[PDB]
Amino acid sequence: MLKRFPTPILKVYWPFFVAGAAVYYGMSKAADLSSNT
Amino acid sequence: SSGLKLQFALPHETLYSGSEVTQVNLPAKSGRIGVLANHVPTVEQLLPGVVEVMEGSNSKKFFISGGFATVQPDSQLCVTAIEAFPLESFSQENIKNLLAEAKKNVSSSDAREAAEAAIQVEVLENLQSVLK
Amino acid sequence: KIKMQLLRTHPNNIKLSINGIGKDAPTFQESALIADKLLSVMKAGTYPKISIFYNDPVSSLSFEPSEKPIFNAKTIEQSPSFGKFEIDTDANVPRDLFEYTLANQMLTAMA
Amino acid sequence: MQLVLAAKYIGAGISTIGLLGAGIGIAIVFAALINGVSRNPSIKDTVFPMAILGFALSEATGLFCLMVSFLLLF
Amino acid sequence: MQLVLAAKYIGAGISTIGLLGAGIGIAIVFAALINGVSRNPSIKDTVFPMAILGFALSEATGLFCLMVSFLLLFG
Amino acid sequence: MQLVLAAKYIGAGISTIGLLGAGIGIAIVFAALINGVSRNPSIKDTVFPMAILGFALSEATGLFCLMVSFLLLF
Amino acid sequence: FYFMNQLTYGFLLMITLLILFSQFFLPMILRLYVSRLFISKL
Amino acid sequence: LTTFSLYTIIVLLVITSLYTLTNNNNKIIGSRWLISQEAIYDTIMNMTKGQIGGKNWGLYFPMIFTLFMFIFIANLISMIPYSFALSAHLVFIISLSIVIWLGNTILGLYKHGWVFFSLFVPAGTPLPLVPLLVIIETLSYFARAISLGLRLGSNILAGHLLMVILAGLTFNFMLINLFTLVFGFVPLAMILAIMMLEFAIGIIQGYVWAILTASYLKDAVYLH
Amino acid sequence: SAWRKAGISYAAYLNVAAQAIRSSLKTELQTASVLNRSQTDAFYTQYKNGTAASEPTPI
Amino acid sequence: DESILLLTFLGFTGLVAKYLAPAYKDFADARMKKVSDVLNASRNKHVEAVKD
Amino acid sequence: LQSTLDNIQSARPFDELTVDDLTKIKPEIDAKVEEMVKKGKWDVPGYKDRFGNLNVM
Repeated sequence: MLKRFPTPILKVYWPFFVAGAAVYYGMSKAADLSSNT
Repeated sequence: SSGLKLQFALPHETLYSGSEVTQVNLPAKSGRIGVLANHVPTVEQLLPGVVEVMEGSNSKKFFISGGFATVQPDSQLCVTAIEAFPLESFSQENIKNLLAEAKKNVSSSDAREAAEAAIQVEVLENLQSVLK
Repeated sequence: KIKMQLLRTHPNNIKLSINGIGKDAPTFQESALIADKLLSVMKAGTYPKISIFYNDPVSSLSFEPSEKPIFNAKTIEQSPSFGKFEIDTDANVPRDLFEYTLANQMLTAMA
Repeated sequence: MQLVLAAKYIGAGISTIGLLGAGIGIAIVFAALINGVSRNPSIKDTVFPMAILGFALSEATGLFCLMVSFLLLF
Repeated sequence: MQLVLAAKYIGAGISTIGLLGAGIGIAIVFAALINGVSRNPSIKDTVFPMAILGFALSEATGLFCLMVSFLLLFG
Repeated sequence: MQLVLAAKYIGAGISTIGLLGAGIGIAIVFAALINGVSRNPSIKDTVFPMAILGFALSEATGLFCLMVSFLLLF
Repeated sequence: FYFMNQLTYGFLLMITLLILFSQFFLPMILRLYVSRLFISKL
Repeated sequence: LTTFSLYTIIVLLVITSLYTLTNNNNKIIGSRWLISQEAIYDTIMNMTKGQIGGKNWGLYFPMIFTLFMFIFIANLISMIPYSFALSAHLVFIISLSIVIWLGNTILGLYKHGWVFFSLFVPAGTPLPLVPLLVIIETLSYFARAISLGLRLGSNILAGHLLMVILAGLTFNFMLINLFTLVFGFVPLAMILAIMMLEFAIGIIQGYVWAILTASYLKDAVYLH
Repeated sequence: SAWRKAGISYAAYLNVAAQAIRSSLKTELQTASVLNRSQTDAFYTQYKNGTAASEPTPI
Repeated sequence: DESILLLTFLGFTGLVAKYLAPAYKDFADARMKKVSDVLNASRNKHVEAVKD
Repeated sequence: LQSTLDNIQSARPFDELTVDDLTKIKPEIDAKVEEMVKKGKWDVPGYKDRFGNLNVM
């Protein structure tokens, strides 16, 4: 099919996944605070 | 490269030939232009004025009787003109004014003489800036 | 001497003859004055193609007749490499650079 | 109450002419693009996206203003 | 409801001069066009399609103006 | 309903001054036209048709603007 | 209402596309580059 | 179930449909369906090489690809009329931009620590305006964040809604008296030109996204 | 001022500039070389198509 | 209502099949022939380098 | 070398060779590709001269 190469995605691209988790938790606060509209 | 290759040329003796240089200052039709290390390729006709050449050393000041400044695209500036000039020795007001009034008198003659007379009037009044 | 050559074989072609040259190494005043006389009475600006024939000393015991073309000012805007150089439209720089090219090329031809 | 929808409609009216900055702006870029290629024909690929890139910078800013009309329209 | 369509009509009135950048815009593109063929004679076949590129999606912005002035007039 | 025709009339008033830009634009066109033909006498009536072309469908915007003013009278 | 829905499925597709393109779809073309250059250089 | 999540499924299926069925059995010659992604690879390669200019520049070359292609594909799907808005949810796109900006900040602060705030003094100034250039850089520091998403989807919220309402205009053009059938072609060509511009507001807006975040990655990884 | 229109060509313009700088020379250092630069003795005779002649004029 | 937009899309795809697809055909064909030409020429060249 | 010439004449499928066969004939291919991704030098040097960049810009 397609030859899998172990390309560095965790030891390179951690902080954008970290920011995605942080925006998910801030969105949890937002959609628990601003869904009573 | 850093710096600039200067090639100053006169019909009797070329003064600079491939010298490395920092700044030149020279009078063009669009005004007084200074050229530094890299530059836009540009052909500037040279009205008779003053050219100042600054290097790692100081800046030598020349009066110049006009010509062409030409920036070869590898940032090599050539100046192709006629007359050199010392610090201040080659010009004296006794030869300037006493001939200059006669030249203004020739400026009222017939057309071919009067045009060259007016040109020399303009050149002597440019030399007034060298009188400074 | 080249006048007495070419007048013997083509007296119809010759229209101007400069005399009184070879007494010294020529300076810019003589060549520039002839450059003015070419564009005051001969009207070389209308001419598309101009060539200068000079004598080229390759070494001391060798020589060469040589052609050296003079590009007119109309050609310079038609140059494929022309627009690289920033030139003005408001300063007539080809219309003066052509005359300066004629001046120094005839000076190199004479000297 | 009979005025607030009419006021939102005149608010859509006043919020319209901000695409004027679009109407000038992209103009000079193409103007510069013609002066980009007039004095140097063999560099045009160098500027053929790089002009139009700025196009999408200016156009979208013009396309800011009228959608602020549209959510003021609704 | 006696006032809303009147205010829509004046809103279409003030949404009309946003095509001001139409009347300048495309025009000054042609300005450089007349420049570009002047100082470069053999570039016309080059420039005018790209220039008409810089015509079309430069004037359609102005079209946006009057379609606002067409809709707030009607819809 | 006695108000709405007056609002149509003042709307036709404010929907009129868009010819500002067309009058500036065709003037800039003729400005570059004279400035391009003075630096090029040899090529005059090759460009002048394209000049009057850009003139015509640049002034078509102001034509649209005042006919919008006419229908906003209506 | 559906900020969680769009956001969560979008982020899942973001992680999918990052790891997916990186492990598969870029170096499958880089192999074409290196193969063409290794034939041409020999 | 969500039709937007189904749209993400369509995105991943077309992404499978750009390389896998494209590749005629792993051939050197690089067939016509492969020249597409070849040219896309090179126009992102020659972009971000000269953009960030790092000695280690290709390390962030993957993400700039996958931040491009998602925006490049999701603005070629809703172009089909009978669809729903993909990229016009400003909440999702601006959320993505906030994730990108915060990841940039975390990356630069882990690389530089305290001196990452050396970006706020870009060039030499006299004394009495040294902090002012700081302030409206800090005021521009999150304006860097917010606008980038708030551009593109608001383009798309201005995009397809445009092709909504003018369609209704041509729906309110052709139900009055039969004389609306004569010379009623120029609104159709006008909406045709709207779709012509809509391909631009897809493609070139995606490339705008890519080039601005390329500059943002260069500023975040290297201090000036 | 309109020497390009009324008077000399541009090479001749700078030549008149050269004679002006050489005329406003310092009389101490106005050497024989510079006076050699201003020694115009060339003569020109505009021949015609029938190999006719004018008188030799000192340019 | 929305069938007008799909009608514009049908006219656009008619213009695409008229105009763009032969140009992209010529573009892909030129790139294909160029790649095949250089790729075959390098092989024939080092064939002659063996023959040297 | 005569055998190499004879093998060269009948075994050039130059418009239809699979890159998997090139990986099979050279593990240097996959070695350089994998090291190139691990270092991250996505630029292929010496490529643009004989093979065009072919992009829009």
